[PDB]
Amino acid sequence: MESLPVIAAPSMWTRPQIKDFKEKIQQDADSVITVGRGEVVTVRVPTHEEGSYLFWEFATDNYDIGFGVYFEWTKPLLDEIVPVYRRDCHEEVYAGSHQYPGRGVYLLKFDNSYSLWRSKSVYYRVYYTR
Amino acid sequence: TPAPDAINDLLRSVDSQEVRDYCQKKGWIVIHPSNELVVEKHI
Repeated sequence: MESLPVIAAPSMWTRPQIKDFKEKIQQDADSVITVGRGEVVTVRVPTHEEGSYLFWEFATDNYDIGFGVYFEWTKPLLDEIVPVYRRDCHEEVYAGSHQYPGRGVYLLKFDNSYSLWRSKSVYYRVYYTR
Repeated sequence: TPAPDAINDLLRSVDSQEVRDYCQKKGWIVIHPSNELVVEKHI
């Protein structure tokens, strides 16, 4: 019978070496995003055919930023995986992971909506397991 | 090749660039090239 996938809780943690993370990430331009004032940026990460999990890392230079994760089922249904909340990722590297509920696309949302006066620089990286 | 949930427990507990690189070498984790990801902007 059809059933609705049970969606695993995501994991979130931090690690201290932010300077080294950004230096590593800086080595590729496409891994550095500018989020203007009042702007929200969405990074789409499709589930890989051979993948079990998505792992993410992110950090910012001088200010906090909103971070949330959503899963888009391939109008289309959208599930809230990590509720959007401001993180101090200028202080530490924020990392997390989530198990694939099925086939689809993750949306990593970097939400600057609340900032009237500040652009943000976002350094990020994503991997998958099998 | 360990289970995905094992990789997860390791990275959650001991995370470092060194541990990441090791996991990457073993092919336990595979990097998504960032140039292949669709990035959207909205106000």
